[PDB]
Amino acid sequence: LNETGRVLAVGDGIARVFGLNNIQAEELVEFSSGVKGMALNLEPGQVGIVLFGSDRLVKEGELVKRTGNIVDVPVGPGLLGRVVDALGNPIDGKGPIDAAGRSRAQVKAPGILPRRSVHEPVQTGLKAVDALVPIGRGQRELIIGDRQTGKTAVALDTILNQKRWNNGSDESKKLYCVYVAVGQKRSTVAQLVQTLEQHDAMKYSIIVAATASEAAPLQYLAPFTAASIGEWFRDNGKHALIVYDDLSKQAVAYRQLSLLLRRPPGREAYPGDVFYLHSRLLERAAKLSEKEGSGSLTALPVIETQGGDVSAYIPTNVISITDGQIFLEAELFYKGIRPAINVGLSVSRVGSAAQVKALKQVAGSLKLFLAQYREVAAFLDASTKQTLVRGERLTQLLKQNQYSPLATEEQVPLIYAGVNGHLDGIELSRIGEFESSFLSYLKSNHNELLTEIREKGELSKELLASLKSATESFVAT
Amino acid sequence: GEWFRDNGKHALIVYDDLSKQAVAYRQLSLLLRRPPGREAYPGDVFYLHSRLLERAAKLSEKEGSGSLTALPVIETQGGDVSAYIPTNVISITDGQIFLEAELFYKGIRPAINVGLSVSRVGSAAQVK
Amino acid sequence: NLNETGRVLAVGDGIARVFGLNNIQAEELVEFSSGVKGMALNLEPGQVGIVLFGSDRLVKEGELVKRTGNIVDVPVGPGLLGRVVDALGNPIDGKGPIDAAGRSRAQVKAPGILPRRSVHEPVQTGLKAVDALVPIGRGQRELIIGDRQTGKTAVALDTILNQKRWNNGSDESKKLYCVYVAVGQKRSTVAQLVQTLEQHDAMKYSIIVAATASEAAPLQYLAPFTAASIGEWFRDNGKHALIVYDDLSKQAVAYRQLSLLLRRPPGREAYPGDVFYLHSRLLERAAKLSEKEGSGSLTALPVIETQGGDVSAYIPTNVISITDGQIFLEAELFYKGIRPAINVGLSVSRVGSAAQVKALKQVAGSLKLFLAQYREVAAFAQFGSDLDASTKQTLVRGERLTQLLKQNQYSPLATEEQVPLIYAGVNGHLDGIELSRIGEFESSFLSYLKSNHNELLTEIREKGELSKELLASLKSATESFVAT
Amino acid sequence: TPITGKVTAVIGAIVDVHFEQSELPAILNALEIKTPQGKLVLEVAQHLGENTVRTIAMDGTEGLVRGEKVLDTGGPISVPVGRETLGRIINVIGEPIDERGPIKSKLRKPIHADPPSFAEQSTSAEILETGIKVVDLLAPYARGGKIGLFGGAGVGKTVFIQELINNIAKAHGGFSVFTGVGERTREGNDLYREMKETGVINLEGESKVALVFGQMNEPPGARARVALTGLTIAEYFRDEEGQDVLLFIDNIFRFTQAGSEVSALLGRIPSAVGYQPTLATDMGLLQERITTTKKGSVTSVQAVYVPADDLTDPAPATTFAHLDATTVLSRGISELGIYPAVDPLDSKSRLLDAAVVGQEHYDVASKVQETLQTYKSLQDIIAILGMDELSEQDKLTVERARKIQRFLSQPFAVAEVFTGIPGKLVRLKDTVASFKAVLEGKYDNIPEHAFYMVGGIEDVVAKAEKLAA
Amino acid sequence: AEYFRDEEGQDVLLFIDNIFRFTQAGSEVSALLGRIPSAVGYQPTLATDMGLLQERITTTKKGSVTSVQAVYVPADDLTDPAPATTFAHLDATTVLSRGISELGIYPAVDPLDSKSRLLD
Amino acid sequence: AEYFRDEEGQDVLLFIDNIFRFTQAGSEVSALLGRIPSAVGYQPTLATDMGLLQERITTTKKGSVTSVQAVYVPADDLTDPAPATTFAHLDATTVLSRGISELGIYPAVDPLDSKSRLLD
Amino acid sequence: QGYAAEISARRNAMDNASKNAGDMINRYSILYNRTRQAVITNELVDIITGASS
Ligand SMILES: Nc1ncnc2c1ncn2[C@@H]1O[C@H](COP(=O)(O)OP(=O)(O)OP(=O)(O)O)[C@@H](O)[C@H]1O
Ligand SMILES: Nc1ncnc2c1ncn2[C@@H]1O[C@H](COP(=O)(O)OP(=O)(O)OP(=O)(O)O)[C@@H](O)[C@H]1O
Ligand SMILES: Nc1ncnc2c1ncn2[C@@H]1O[C@H](COP(=O)(O)OP(=O)(O)OP(=O)(O)O)[C@@H](O)[C@H]1O
Ligand SMILES: [Mg+2]
Ligand SMILES: [Mg+2]
Ligand SMILES: [Mg+2]
Repeated sequence: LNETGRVLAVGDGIARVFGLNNIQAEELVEFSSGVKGMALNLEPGQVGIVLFGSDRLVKEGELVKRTGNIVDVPVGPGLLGRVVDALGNPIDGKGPIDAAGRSRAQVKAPGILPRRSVHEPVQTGLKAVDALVPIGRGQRELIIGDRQTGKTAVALDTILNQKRWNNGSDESKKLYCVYVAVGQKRSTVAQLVQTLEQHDAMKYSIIVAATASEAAPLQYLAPFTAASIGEWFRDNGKHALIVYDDLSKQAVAYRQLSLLLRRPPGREAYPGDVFYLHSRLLERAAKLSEKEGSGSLTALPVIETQGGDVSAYIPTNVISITDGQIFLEAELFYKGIRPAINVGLSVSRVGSAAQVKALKQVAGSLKLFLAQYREVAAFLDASTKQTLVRGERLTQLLKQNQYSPLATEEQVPLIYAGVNGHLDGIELSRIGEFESSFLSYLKSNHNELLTEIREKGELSKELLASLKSATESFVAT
Repeated sequence: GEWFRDNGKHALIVYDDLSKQAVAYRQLSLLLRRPPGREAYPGDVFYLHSRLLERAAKLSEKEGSGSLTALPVIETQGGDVSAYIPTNVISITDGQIFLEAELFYKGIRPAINVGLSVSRVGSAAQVK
Repeated sequence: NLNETGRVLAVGDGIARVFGLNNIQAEELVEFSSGVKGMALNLEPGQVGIVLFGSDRLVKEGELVKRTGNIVDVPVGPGLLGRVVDALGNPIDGKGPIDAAGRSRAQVKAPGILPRRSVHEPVQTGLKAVDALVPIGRGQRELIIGDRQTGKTAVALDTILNQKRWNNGSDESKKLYCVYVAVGQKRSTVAQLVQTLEQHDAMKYSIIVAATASEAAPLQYLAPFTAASIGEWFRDNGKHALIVYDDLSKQAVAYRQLSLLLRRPPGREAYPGDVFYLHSRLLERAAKLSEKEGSGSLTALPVIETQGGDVSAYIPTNVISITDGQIFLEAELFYKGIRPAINVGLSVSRVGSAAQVKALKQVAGSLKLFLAQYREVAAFAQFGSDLDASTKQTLVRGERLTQLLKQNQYSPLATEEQVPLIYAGVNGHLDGIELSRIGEFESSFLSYLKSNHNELLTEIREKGELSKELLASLKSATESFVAT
Repeated sequence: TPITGKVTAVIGAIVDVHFEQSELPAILNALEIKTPQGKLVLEVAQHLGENTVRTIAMDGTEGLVRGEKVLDTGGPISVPVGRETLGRIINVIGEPIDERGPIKSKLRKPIHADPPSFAEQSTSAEILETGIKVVDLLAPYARGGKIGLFGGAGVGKTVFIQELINNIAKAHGGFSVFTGVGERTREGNDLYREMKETGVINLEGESKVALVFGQMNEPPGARARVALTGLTIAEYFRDEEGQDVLLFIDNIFRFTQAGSEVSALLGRIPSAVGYQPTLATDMGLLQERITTTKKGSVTSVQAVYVPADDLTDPAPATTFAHLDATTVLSRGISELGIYPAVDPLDSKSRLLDAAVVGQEHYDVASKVQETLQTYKSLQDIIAILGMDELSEQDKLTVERARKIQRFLSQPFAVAEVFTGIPGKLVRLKDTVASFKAVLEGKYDNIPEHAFYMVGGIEDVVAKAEKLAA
Repeated sequence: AEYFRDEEGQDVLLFIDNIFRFTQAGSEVSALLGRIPSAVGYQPTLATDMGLLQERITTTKKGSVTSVQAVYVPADDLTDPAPATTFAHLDATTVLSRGISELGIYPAVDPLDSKSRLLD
Repeated sequence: AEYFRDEEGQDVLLFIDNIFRFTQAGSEVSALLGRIPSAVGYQPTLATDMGLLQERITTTKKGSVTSVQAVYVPADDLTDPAPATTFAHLDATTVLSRGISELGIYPAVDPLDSKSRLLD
Repeated sequence: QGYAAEISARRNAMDNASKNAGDMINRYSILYNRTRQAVITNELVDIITGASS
């Protein structure tokens, strides 16, 4: 029984194995029915396996074979455009995966010295995010909010936006994407995949799925294996994005797994280890230095609150890890502000270095302006009236429609007009109309402006004055 | 009561009160080292009151003709119908005669809280 | 042989299971071969659960253990005055050995029903609010309860500092020796306490017992009982003494740790079932002994911290149930400038006016009623509605009285100085001054009486009661002074 | 010959070893396992009997096999100490992680030690002028004292510590030690960059800050012992080199949290809300070593995380007992846009007494707190009925209280990324004068917004002359 | 009290202070006796221990015992399982109230919550 | 309904009344098996226990099983773990109101509280 | 005229009072449900800790 064992007992997803003298901790084991498990507890005389599948598949007295490898997952370009479950089996129905290698599920996060401060943008194509709470490549940016508030919409629009660069040859500007479905309905993942295939985005993204019926260990394991999948891009000098949708359901699955091991419950019945779960998951997102090849892996972890309770245990623990949060409030999603970004609670601790200088210029101090608008709205005085008109029309200006990501070259003129005051000439209800006309105008009259903004990324006084004069030449009619 | 029910006669059984009986079952369960649950009750306390209370019936004209009415009594703490045993019994029963002490002080005796009291089935039986 | 000695089975987290020691008594003391000492708390059919008075790093499996033959005890005598000692009575101030009149067991039976006497004489604290509204009698137990940083230690320390007016005197029946028990505090806090007691030159008559946070859980547990034993020698020899426990909540925490690491079944909030027994057997040792038993008394002031103001918690509930009187410090009142922050509504002294000095009892009689009326009328007025002038009078006088109780830290006032102030508050002739300048009045009024009316102060002190002549004299003096 | 044994069990971060000989390792000794990726260090936690010893792993336990050899080092985890430690980054085990090569120290000392005795404690009062208005006014810090920054998730603790370093660490003549306990790695990298920019570190010359980091990705045992490693460096500077010392810790709550993580695996009955039974005494053993002594002065700033924003949680609750000055940061105040979000009433300090700061400063601070507490009391009435229902005195007090609340905000230079306001550093005497003036009603007229994010009263006047345009 | 009732034939007054302590004491041993703690930490046997105590006190045909017994109410919460279980055994309830005492009104009996069998 | 879908192709309606009692029965079964309870005393493996039921209700190449499930929410609390885990799966909600029935509206579906994922 | 304006202003004030009181009722209803769940969980953890003896 040095390289093999036999099962003593099975129950509630936990199996006890006699033998397996030479098994490593966290090693993978294969049961006689083909289902697989992780060697979690190495007690004297017995091993505690946790099952990556329905426990019906294992019965007492069956033999268990050692795999000889720590829990691992395939990695490489071949996963691109596929759908895989945890442990990386292809579930899309196409042929077997082609892999550049295999990597352990829980490789340690990179340390201090390898990293650089995050100085490149992830262009989401969403006006509110790109302007007020930007995301830098290698950042970890929480997306937090209540049920049905557009969280997946925000992450998915970010994924969809990259098509304008991913078609090029410039690997330094591309951004590959991994999306990790944990606890989601299988139909929801299928429909999301269909959406990605309709917008032609699938060819540069990977979907990792641990659907709602999957055994708890797979839901626990999915984010780690997906992080391993993204780390290959990180480590070979390419740029990756990883969305976790969502870490709350991973926390619930881990709670299940821990309690069935009868480890004592903690605050809110979560185990005391629950911080370490998300911490060692998320710290793997990083940008490496020029010595390491400048790679990065941008994380967008999703969290589902109850009643906007950002003070809950799991939300606070995640916020303690991520560099900032984008808070979506139901009270604004109802009454029609979408994507309903609450700018009061949203912050980006490494954001202001990521923005392209043009957008930072035109968006100057908007994060303070819209916090002052909050003070005005909470309670006419002509000054407060001026700021109130600006606030209402600016919030209208930030609204955006699903699956219509603006390029930054087109975002810049809009925020320019809104901030420098021309939109006082247009009644608010027509602002959306305004945009659809204005941009078309700029796309057919003096495209020079968009070309300069696209290539240079910063506005000289010549560009600044040109944009003033052209926006005046529009707003007059 | 079931003897009368089964032999074609009508009977009415008053359980006074089921919360104290639940406490007794809690004593037995904890001293038998059975797994606890919410408020240290065994999980089976819904099954306990359900198995009791579903015995009240109006049998069809084929199976004799009798009936067994039941009037279980429950003591709330501070009006907390949200409590566990009150929740279970409120779920199992067909309705609710509710009594509020504030009315009892006002001289409104026997203090039926008309608003919260409901009878789903009884309105079909009321005398014309 | 395994009768007088034992062999360590397993050790960790400060607990050592030992084999043998067949003859050892429960709660007995033992010495490990490595020199660390321990206390036996679990006797089981083949194991002894010994808890270590030190770091377990110096104990090793298979080590030998020697029975001491002594249940835990501490030195007692007059030589401990002016010293700092750890839980087991060893000096830690470093000022040399300690002289002892004897030794006493850590835990002892409280005095019974027969030997006791009525709570008969005052503990003058020097705080206007406490001495006027909620007096403490010698032999009483007074829980001081409130949240973090609310002045609890300040109140107890003022009570200690005030005794210098008598402890320097000749009459030992008037003195009061102070024992202070620091449990779970950082050492530098104790260092500042001793520095304060030396700056005021107070600790000629004080004993400091310290079990600081780093010291193992058994010592933090054991400290209050040993300090009680240290005070009981004063009690039994006819000398009045007062113990401050700062604070018993951390002792309860220490016992929770200790019992859990012995793997005894937990109770509510993971405290062991005995957690009520722990404080009750501690606090019943305070007593005023009858004339047959030497008339000495031991008073207790147990401090308690309520998390988030939750007076309903388990340990607060137990200590409230045990002690005779309760003093509640409210965080909110502290910021309003009502400092000390005594919540006079919740606070009560169950010994009552029998313990108060009779002059202060005479003048303070209606103060409590004034404040009780104020608590209603001010709450009504807070809603913004107006009311008849009678409610306005109650409001005004209550506002002045509440402003009158505020007091500077480390400045205790003798009853000869409290009496004029409370007289002016209750009788009137102190309700006309502007609220902001009452502090100017209170400071000046005494400074006036100490020169222009010295005889009245002398009589208020020495005869302790106010005749009609003295009440008329103070009426005249108040009317005369306030007109200025 | 070396004392060697074999692994018998592995569960999470806990590894049990069994020795054929009777020469068992002492508790807290370090053991080595030659895992191919670099030797793993175990720390003995308990003796289980049957010559079995239970240990905490300082690194990932993956790849361990039952029956692997283990060797006793013969002492506790020993870390380098000395002037050579400055300008370097070291791991919990004491190994360099800045890749600049071995630390050439003449001495190496254990991380576990006894706190200094009562005869060695020294007490003195001296305010450390931080340059931050709310701290310098309502909860002054003290040289040689222990300072705590309580706060929830994402409420400004780290920016606060960075501002304190930016102001104090360059002016202070003694050495500094930063001990990142469970902080995010990017924060440590940014700190290293900033300190190289501000000249506090120089690889081609002298340096006067030492760095110890065990980041939140580390397994729980390392996040436990890294704080003690930093304390060891600070102690060596304090006692042997005789220097004044600064000791920054972010975040010390993690030390308690790590304990709970291992506690269940150690075989203990859990305490309230799942914390380890030893929480109070373990925290005490860690925390009492940070003190000042007659040999030298240590000034320590400790960020304290607050789970679920609950200040009553056993860890913060037991942490309050160990600090001279504490400044609670509130999410509620931050959400109002007030930064640094210090709660002006919940913060407290031992130094705020008339004997220390003089009567004027104490009186001004007392009046400020009176006003803010009055404002807090009226919140229900103001919310429900609106401000028009207030009595005239109370309405004036509410206006003044709102102006005071916004006046206490301050733009830190470290926060320029977010404020768009170049940072301002405000002197103590100027702060007292500015608030004294406002309490006297001298600036009733100018609006509420004029006081927001401005340093000193005259800056308020200038911002008023800006808003009047 | 029982011996006076059943042999001496006299009427008896039996005063008890404080019967909460009887419940509370039973809790403290309960943990050490190896019982699982009940709701909010009371012993499982709370109801039947209360009964085995209380139901001995009664006016048999042989004599009369009149019992006045004090009940401590933790945190003033009348719904706490100990007072709540004690109510079932009482003919008259003299509920004293925090509020009435705070008004300066003694003996602080709640005129509404206090009730008696004989008010008929 | 699974047989109808997979072997005859009809679109089938699987009505369930009441799903909360499914969750509650799962909780009781969990407790009797000796499992440590989750938050507010519900079972562990609540999410996956629900998922094994709900995931099977879906469309395929042949047909679909649609499910109309009656939901009871305790204490009117939409945040309780059972209602939350149930809402996580729902595609639409239909809210009937006593007040709307009093207005003579019939079948008394509240048109504004009722909401659908597919109103798109 | 003053009387008419005063009664109209009273209607306005009480309407705003009811609105804000409703908002606070919402907030404290959410807080109450949250606290109830927390109380149940924490009261159950003690029982689980005891049973694991
Ligand atoms: N910008 C937008 N404009 C219009 N509709 C939008 C927008 N963003 C999201 N929606 C709609 O909002 C609804 C919820 O969106 P989405 O599925 O992204 O939410 P979610 O927070 O991820 O949900 P869940 O909690 O169910 O996972 C969908 O109808 C989506 O179409
Ligand atoms: N009457 C008073 N006037 C002014 N300041 C006071 C007064 N009483 C206490 N303080 C101050 O209040 C703060 C807290 O006082 P104290 O040390 O007595 O509190 P404590 O409740 O015992 O604290 P802890 O919980 O830290 O042990 C200290 O600054 C003390 O100087
Ligand atoms: N002076 C300031 N002005 C403006 N914003 C500030 C200021 N100080 C802090 N902040 C805001 O505080 C937010 C969080 O700061 P910080 O990273 O220090 O938080 P923290 O409480 O230490 O959080 P964590 O637990 O995640 O480490 C930053 O986004 C920054 O916007
Ligand atoms: Mg979604
Ligand atoms: Mg104190
Ligand atoms: Mg921080």
